[PDB]
Amino acid sequence: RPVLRSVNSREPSQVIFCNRSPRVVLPVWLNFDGEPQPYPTLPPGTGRRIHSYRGHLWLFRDAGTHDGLLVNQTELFVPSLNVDGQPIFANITLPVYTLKERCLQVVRSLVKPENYRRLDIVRSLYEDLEDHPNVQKDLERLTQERIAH
Amino acid sequence: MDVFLMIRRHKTTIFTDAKESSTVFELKRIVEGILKRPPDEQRLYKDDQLLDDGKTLGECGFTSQTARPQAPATVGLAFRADDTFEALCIEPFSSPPELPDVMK
Amino acid sequence: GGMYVKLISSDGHEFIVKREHALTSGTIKAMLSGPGQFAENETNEVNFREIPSHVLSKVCMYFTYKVRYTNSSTEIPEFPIAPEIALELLMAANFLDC
Amino acid sequence: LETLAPYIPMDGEDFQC
Repeated sequence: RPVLRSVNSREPSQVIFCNRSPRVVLPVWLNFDGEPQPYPTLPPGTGRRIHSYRGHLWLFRDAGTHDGLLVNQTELFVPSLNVDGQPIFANITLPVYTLKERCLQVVRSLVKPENYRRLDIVRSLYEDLEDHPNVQKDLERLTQERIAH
Repeated sequence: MDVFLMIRRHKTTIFTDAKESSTVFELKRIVEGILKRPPDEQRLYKDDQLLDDGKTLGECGFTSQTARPQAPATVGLAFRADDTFEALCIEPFSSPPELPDVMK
Repeated sequence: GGMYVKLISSDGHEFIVKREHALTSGTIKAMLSGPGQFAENETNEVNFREIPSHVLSKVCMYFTYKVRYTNSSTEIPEFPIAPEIALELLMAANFLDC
Repeated sequence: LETLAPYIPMDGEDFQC
């Protein structure tokens, strides 16, 4: 029903997740109803073979903070059929975050949420700190972006 | 590779980049274009070491590892007033505050 | 390179940075007199009354990083932020729209 | 038909990439 969901192609596709980021990476599979399911995490510099399927949908996040990451320099990864038995590479990297978002990342990592409002900063930043990264907001944005085109 | 620099004199800081394979003299030419002083009125420094016009920046230790966009290397700059070079002087940036307790 | 602009911190440090890199900041872009705004009457200097030099220097490093690594296929390093500057840097980034 | 979800092979091991 949702635009962004895995399709039950039942066509096997071998994939290699390669973490070329400095974060611990959480692979997230969008199931057939478009709901996120987590898979075991990947340390920096590590690669791992996965048995996935043509037309399944993946995204990749910081396992601890849920910051969004890039896969093959984009947001969503979709396996195709292997050619020559060669696995398909999903190379995970850091996006160029805005300076604001990167600062929010660092502050969030050092301040408990119940203490955001104890910080002596401009008031509008409180909501900014509290609007944590998360898969559902990104999927909304990507869905509208897929409609547009 | 490109190397990323801060050229610092007194309370002036130039952000710029150059090739590892370019020379100290070529960097003085960049400074000349920005601050309108010719190379012969400039001395460049890595820490307290005066840099020779003929050396490449790579040889002098400005590399992809030490001179990164997000963490550029510092080059000191001293000008010649009249017939005499000033001593190298770089004013420090301001002091960061203590972390609030809720960030500790 | 080519055209440079001057950004002055609250404690009077002057940062001379490439115009193209300074345009990373929406606020600085809005305060400079480029081609659309008034190219004849150039505005090439911006003063920041409430951002100190230990913060504005890091902002300029972010400009360099952003221009170098945007739309790059090469592997991207983290932009590092010392804990003791993060709050002020957050405020500056918010004010500078970058 | 039955649904088939992604799975990690039992003989897979991690490597440096």
